[PDB]
Amino acid sequence: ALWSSHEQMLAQPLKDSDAEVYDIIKKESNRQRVGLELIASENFASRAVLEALGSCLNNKYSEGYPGQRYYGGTEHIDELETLCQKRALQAYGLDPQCWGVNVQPYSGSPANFAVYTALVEPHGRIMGLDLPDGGHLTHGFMTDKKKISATSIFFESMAYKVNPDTGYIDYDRLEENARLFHPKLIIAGTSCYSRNLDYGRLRKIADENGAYLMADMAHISGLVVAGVVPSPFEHCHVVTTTTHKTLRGCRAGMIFYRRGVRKEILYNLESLINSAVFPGLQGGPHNHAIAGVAVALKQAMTPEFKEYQRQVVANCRALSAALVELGYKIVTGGSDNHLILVDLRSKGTDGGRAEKVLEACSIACNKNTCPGDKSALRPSGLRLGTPALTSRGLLEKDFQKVAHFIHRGIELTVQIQDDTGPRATLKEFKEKLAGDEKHQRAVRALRQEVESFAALFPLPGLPGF
Amino acid sequence: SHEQMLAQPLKDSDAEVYDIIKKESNRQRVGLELIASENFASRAVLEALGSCLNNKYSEGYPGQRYYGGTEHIDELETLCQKRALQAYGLDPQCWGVNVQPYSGSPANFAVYTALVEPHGRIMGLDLPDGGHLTHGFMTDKKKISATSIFFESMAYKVNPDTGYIDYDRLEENARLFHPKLIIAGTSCYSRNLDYGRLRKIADENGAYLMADMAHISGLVVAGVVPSPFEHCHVVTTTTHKTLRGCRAGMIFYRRGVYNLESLINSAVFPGLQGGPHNHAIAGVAVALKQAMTPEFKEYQRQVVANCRALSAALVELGYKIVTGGSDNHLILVDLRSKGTDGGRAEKVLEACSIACNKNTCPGDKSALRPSGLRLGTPALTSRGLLEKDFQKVAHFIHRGIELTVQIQDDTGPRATLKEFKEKLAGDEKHQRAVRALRQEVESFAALFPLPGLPGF
Amino acid sequence: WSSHEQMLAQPLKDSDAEVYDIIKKESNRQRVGLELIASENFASRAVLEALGSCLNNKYSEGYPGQRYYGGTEHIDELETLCQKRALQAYGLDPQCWGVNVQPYSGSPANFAVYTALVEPHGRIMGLDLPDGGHLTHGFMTDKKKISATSIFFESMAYKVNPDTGYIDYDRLEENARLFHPKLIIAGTSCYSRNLDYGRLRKIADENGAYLMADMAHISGLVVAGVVPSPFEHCHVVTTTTHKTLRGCRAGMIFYRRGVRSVDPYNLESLINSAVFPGLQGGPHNHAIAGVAVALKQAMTPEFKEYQRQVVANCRALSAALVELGYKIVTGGSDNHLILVDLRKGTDGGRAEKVLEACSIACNKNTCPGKLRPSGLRLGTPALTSRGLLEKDFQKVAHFIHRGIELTVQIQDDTGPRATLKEFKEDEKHQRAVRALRQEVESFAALFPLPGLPGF
Amino acid sequence: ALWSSHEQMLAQPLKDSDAEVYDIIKKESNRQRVGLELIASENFASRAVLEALGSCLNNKYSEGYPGQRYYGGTEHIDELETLCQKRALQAYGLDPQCWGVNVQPYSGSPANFAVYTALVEPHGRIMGLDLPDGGHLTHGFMTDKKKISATSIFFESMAYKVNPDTGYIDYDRLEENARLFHPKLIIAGTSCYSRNLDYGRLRKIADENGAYLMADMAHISGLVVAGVVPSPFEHCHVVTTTTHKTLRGCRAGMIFYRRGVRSVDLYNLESLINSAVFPGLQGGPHNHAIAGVAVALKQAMTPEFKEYQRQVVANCRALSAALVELGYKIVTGGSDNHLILVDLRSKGTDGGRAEKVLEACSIACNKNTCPGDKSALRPSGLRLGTPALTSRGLLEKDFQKVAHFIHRGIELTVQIQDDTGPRATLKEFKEKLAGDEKHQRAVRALRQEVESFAALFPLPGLPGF
Ligand SMILES: Nc1nc2c(c(=O)[nH]1)N(C=O)[C@@H](CNc1ccc(C(=O)N[C@@H](CCC(=O)N[C@@H](CCC(=O)N[C@@H](CCC(=O)O)C(=O)O)C(=O)O)C(=O)O)cc1)CN2
Ligand SMILES: Nc1nc2c(c(=O)[nH]1)N(C=O)[C@@H](CNc1ccc(C(=O)N[C@@H](CCC(=O)N[C@@H](CCC(=O)N[C@@H](CCC(=O)O)C(=O)O)C(=O)O)C(=O)O)cc1)CN2
Ligand SMILES: *[C@H](NCC(=O)O)c1c(COP(=O)(O)O)cnc(C)c1O
Ligand SMILES: *Cc1c(COP(=O)(O)O)cnc(C)c1O
Ligand SMILES: *Cc1c(COP(=O)(O)O)cnc(C)c1O
Repeated sequence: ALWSSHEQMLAQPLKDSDAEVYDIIKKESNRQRVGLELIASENFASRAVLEALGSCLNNKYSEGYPGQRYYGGTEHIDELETLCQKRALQAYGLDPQCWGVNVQPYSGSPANFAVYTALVEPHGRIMGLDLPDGGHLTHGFMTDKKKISATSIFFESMAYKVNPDTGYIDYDRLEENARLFHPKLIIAGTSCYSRNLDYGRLRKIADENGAYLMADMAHISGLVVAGVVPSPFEHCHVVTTTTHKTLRGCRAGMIFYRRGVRKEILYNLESLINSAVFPGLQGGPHNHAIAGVAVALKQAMTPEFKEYQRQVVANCRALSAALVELGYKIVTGGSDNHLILVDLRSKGTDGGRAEKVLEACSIACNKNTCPGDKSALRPSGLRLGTPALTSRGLLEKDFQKVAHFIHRGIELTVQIQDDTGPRATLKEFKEKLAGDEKHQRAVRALRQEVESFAALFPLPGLPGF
Repeated sequence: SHEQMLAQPLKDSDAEVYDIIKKESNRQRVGLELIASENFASRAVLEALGSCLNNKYSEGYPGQRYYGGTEHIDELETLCQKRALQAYGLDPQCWGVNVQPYSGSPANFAVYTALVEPHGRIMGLDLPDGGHLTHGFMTDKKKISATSIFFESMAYKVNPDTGYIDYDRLEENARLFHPKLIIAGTSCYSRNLDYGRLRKIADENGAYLMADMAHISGLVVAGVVPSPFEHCHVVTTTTHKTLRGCRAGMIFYRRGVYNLESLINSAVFPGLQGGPHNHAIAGVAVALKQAMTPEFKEYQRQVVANCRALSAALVELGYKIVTGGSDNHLILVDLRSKGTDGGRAEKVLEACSIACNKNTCPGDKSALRPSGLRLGTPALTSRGLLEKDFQKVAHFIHRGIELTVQIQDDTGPRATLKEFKEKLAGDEKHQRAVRALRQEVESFAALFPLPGLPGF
Repeated sequence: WSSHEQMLAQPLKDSDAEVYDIIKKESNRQRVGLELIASENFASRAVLEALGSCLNNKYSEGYPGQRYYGGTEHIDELETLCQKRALQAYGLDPQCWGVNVQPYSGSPANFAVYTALVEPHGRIMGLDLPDGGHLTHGFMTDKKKISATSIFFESMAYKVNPDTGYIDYDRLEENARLFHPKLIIAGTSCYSRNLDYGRLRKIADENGAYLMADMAHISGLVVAGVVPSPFEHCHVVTTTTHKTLRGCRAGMIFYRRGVRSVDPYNLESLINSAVFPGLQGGPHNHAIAGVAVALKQAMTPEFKEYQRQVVANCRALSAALVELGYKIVTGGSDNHLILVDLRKGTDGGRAEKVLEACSIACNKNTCPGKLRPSGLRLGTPALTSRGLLEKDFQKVAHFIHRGIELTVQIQDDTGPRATLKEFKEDEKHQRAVRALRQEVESFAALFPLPGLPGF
Repeated sequence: ALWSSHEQMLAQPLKDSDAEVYDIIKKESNRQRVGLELIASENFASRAVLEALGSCLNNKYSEGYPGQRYYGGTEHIDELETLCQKRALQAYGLDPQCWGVNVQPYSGSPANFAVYTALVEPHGRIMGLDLPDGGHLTHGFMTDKKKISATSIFFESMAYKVNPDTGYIDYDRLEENARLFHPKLIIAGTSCYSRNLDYGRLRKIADENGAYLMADMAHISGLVVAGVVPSPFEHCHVVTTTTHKTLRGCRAGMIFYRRGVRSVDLYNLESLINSAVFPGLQGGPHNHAIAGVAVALKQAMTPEFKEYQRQVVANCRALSAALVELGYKIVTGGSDNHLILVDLRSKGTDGGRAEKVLEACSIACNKNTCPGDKSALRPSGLRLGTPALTSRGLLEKDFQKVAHFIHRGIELTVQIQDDTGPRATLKEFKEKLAGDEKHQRAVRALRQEVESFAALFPLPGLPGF
């Protein structure tokens, strides 16, 4: 009686099949185009990458690995996953006899948890940079009464902090505490840290306690491939990372691991990690995303990419320099990478407040706590990254105009705080910011300008989509 | 290097990947895709996956985000939840839903974390009886599944003489094990589950009754099988398979009197996941809207019609169908009913371009000799195949099996089936037959449309 | 203040009149009563004499040959001697069996074995409590875990057929395939029958699990060969040193030595390491001494006859209550005890209280499926150590019988909403309680009370 | 067998029922009489106590508690357990409105484990003084590859150390680490520490992390009752202890706990601790031992006992002073209690060697590492306690002659180490002490004068057995 319209329902372009969702995608693209994206974890994926996501690769189930699958008809997915692993090892200049890699993790958090499952039995001890000091949830997060992060729930985690007076990680206190905590694995990775990680030192600390040194290069993965920051692959046993962010691919994760001699006493990391990801934690691999990651890896090895990362770091340096010239304090004085933590205290306000004033001006960036911050209830900083805007073509001069936009945003934030009063609440702040001509007026002007400037730049991706 | 490759198309930026995708699209077109868990996503859905939604981080939930600029992602995730609850005819005052799970397995593990603390006891169908890894799975050594590592799982089996679940033995064993949660869901079970009974057993032990409708999610939306939302406290599911969307998962939960919402939500984040995959959420949304169309409803009826026809055909051809038949989209064929196993069959059928996988089957020689083949109809039905067509498919599979009992008898009974794969290889005689059959199968499958983008 | 040396020497009778009276009042209580609690016995004078030796003063952490303190020469003779006698008493070969005699009690011994062979969260399988299992074999509810074995380990129980009172070895065999136990327990606290160790062994091997026997209740029966030995099939056998072995309170852990499935057993190191530096501290040498003394007495002919008599009495008692129309689970017993199903129209919950008021000691048992104990467990070791024979145990059966008539009596006068109420016996009852108590105590005083004089 | 032989076997005095054993006992008593017992954990139980152990109380099964038993006929055991709890709460000057106590623990280690089980679920975090610094196994013990103490096996333990330069506990580092470890319970108790514990400071640290402060007064329990050292019952939520050692009772343990309002409202320790001991971990109580503990408690409240404890501390002060006058170094310079940790390094040897030379001279005492000691194997010190010998009546003068005996012991230990050859060690040392004349003749001489003097003092007990 039917089955006639059915064929086309599964054939029409998104625009007609569902106007609502399509309308949402179009307003998102406009939003991304006129705004100044400064969130350190954001970037814009190339057309080639996005083009792969929508392929028929979405349809195939390939549980297992090349050579050892559970389904039939994986010949092409096998070339794909294999090809992707080749490029992944290549992109980071790794030798196949000394390194192996898994490309099925669904995202960044899944990769980390998989490595914990494979090498750290349940309740095994894990050590990672404390959250308020730039750490990531997946590195463990708990309070004096509740285990929040799943890494803290299924395992025993204890954090190491950074020196409150330098913003640097306290390798000395980590070394000492590792002897009392007996970690099975130590994490070398940050989410809001503007400096390089002393992997060499961390490696010795691990070896002293027989622990594994796992690096989480999610934020600097792209910087590493381009050689603008030391590689973690020269000290760590395992390296996990997201494939988006500075690597500029689609969302997914990878787990790199050592192979060979640690021929007396060998690395049995491959078997574990692989079994952990499957049949351990994941099910069918998302081949379409694996393709996207593959495409990204190939672009990542081009000189244009190395060029891009070069510029990403230069821009952070210009931004970092301009805000300083304007009197803003930068945690640890500056950066070695794509981001910087601005301690808004030097201006008499917090990132909790600036977060809002700036967002209303189409300048995206998120609040974050600086060393010593009394409460996470009122974070003294703002994290700023350059990958996104640099993928847009902005150069040093441009980022200097950005620093000024951000600056004005902070002044309004302070101007408004003058009214609310010191003891004023955060709810009261948004209230006063939301209901006041003097302010709303300024917000209309700033926003206008910020957007005007953004509109002057291209926006990578499926054309206006 | 003032070059901007951020725009050059895939066909130019990466010919290698481009080829693999082209070769995969042709492979999918000329083959008879019978794997029960596969389907072909619509073009609209795939289109969404490549949108700019890929670029936004929106950790948390609408109303409660950690980032700024989520106005549109909020409208999306919210829209998706509306459609999810709608598709299954659920009342928002009684049901809530989380649409951030990255896949099917992540969704289950999230529910376990939220409702079953570590080491909590879970009960699910034993895998060899059609259960899924994520429902727990272990041995006398390295527990394969993570659900079996961070939790204490004990399985319930199906009657070996009927292929049916032994709800009686589960009821008794639940009194000794004290499960905190019981799973109602299958990966290879041709029948409807007695949710009502499973509900009565959960309550008897204060346990939660979690349904995993991943395999019949599409069947359920179109009302071709009873709904699990009628008895269960929680229902999780993939968004692909019979729902025909992109890969992702969802978690439905009860609201009223009951704080499953808080836990589940906190479990997915900041518990187990990070940034939501908005582009995939969009894809699931698009699929949900198509799932509520009449065209979808008929498609599902057809999917089930085809399964019966196929089942019937293989039966008329003397093949053993576990429990005699099916109420859904799949059937477990008991090999050995022709004198062979799905272990080798999967390999030859595969060489003939007929895709389907072997399956543990009730007890059998577990992993050593899967006395069965699982066959599903969603994928081919999305292609338009009707009963008559599936009748011809049954014959193609049949011939595949005859060519299997063949190479087997021609293979030493010591069965170095780890070379059988090699005896299929090179041996021009079998490779000859493989081609003869493969030819006919591809000619026949090309007669039907391949959903998705163009020849991409 | 200018003394103290006086105090250290003064007899307890002077130093503590309160405790002394308690001891005397407890000794008289034990003398005039009919002790039927299956887990109770009367230690000999020799044993009790050892408990008060100077052995109480030495710390000897570790083992003979490998101590952490100095001056253990004599404690080393002791522990070693005790181990020799322990293996001997059960006719075991040192090349095949080894033993650890430091466990503080029965429950500590089991927990030590679990810790040594079953890492945390390891699965253990044991007889369900209501079916005669012991707490230490795991015990939990739909809601919470009551036993530590159930808290630091994942336990699943196996039940006894509700229609026969017999263990369902079939359902255990099947369930063991789904649960994957790392260790299965062969032992009971209230089961009148012999366990099928051979079958239990065939089931452990099928799952690669260990077969641990808990012979606490029949330890004495085993030494005298009045019941099959668990050392014929089990990898490990734990046990109390009191109960039917008639020693002081303490536990032991026997283990296999040699090769399990060699083809070109290290239970010793593990268990030993588990007891120390694992779970315990300083051994209780004075108690080890008391266990040694009891083991030597356990190998005498006088002990063997005693055990035969213990079983003879149980049969007689069982038979008598049967002829009295009482329900004995599984119809009878192969050992020292029997589970009486008070159905007579009452329960062991209230029975225990009245019989207790009549000076007939025995506790309520959790018969096969209700906080509402349905039966009464009765043991003969204690009274038999007193010299009672069949004829005497026949008169005991009647004393108990009358006790039940006075019980099943107040239950009609009761609520039926019993509870703290029923714990009221009015004089119409107190008078009877006294009439029966007299008759019991007078008969009870016809027999010798082993051990040191109650004064 | 004639039931008269059976009835008599159960009636014969030990001397006749078992010769081997009765003979062992007799040789042990002789040994204890002629030797100088200096091991800090050793003491001599009174006759009254031992007399209680052998009572018929051995026979009764009384699972549960007074008022709520599982067996019938506990009338007298109920007076006993109740009586014992009254005295336990009394001896320490505790008010029943604020404190309760369980007297069924079989020993010291069982009491601690019971408290962990009741208040700290499995894998809960526990913090205790590191073993090498004077901690006890039950407070947790593990290495960088294996959990040894059961406390470390069924729970997550992390230790807090003492300052290597003072021998004092580092309350500052504990405070800091507690914030990263999030302990659920902190242990205030030592096995080899000559100083008082800052319970008030530890209590604040617990409260800062919502943790319970558990004190383990096994070593100073008797000192506390007599008030010669501050009481732990002033700051701790729970106090566990052995009943032997300085309390001079039979082997057993007790668990004291708070009752009433913690600050909430209230304290919920009673139900848990009691449920943990049973049906949790233990079975039938050892009533005969509970009686012994009761008798000891009554003696513990006499003025003779308080007199004894003062003398115990006075003797440690004389002994400590004498060894110092002879040039021996005492960790932390001295002691506030019954023991002292001598750092044999000042003489060029170790407690591993002195342990043996001194034991062969009938002078009992055990080796023990001193702060900083280069990873055990060769522990620098010797622990020395005075309870045992003081219960024997030794006074200041006497303990000065002991110091001299010990001194000579060390010289021999070094005279032979002179033949040793610095590098040649361990198994070789003993081979020389027990293999060449001059020394043996030296040992025979010393030993003799040691035993003679020892035979000049009484020996608490059954007057011979
Ligand atoms: N009912 C049902 N069907 C389903 C699923 C499901 O969850 N349930 N799946 C989900 O949606 C897919 C299958 N997924 C599975 C993935 C892993 C394991 C598993 O048992 N894992 C172990 C042991 C297997 C094992 O090692 N196998 C044998 C033979 C080797 C092997 O690969 N065997 C093949 C061929 C079988 C044969 O002919 O021997 C096999 O399929 O088992 C061994 O001892 O080494 C592992 O090591 O990964 C099982 C099923 C498809 N069909
Ligand atoms: N087969 C057998 N017989 C044996 C033993 C054995 O191990 N096995 N024993 C060894 O050699 C002795 C008995 N020892 C026992 C010790 C504890 C429990 C027990 O069930 N444990 C807890 C449960 C509490 C419990 O879970 N509480 C519930 C209510 C259940 C319950 O029974 N309620 C009341 C009792 C009824 C009443 O008076 O109201 C209660 O206060 O516990 C809760 O509300 O939290 C207890 O305290 O009774 C049973 C027997 C003698 N006979
Ligand atoms: C006992 N002493 C050990 C020592 O160092 O000499 C002890 C105990 C254990 O008691 P036990 O009867 O179980 O052997 C527990 N806790 C402490 C602090 C000490 O000191
Ligand atoms: C396929 C399936 C899953 C898991 O799906 P993935 O996204 O591949 O993890 C979960 N449950 C059931 C019942 C399934 O059939
Ligand atoms: C009595 C008994 C125990 C425990 O003995 P306790 O010394 O009181 O802890 C253990 N197991 C069984 C089978 C028992 O009968």
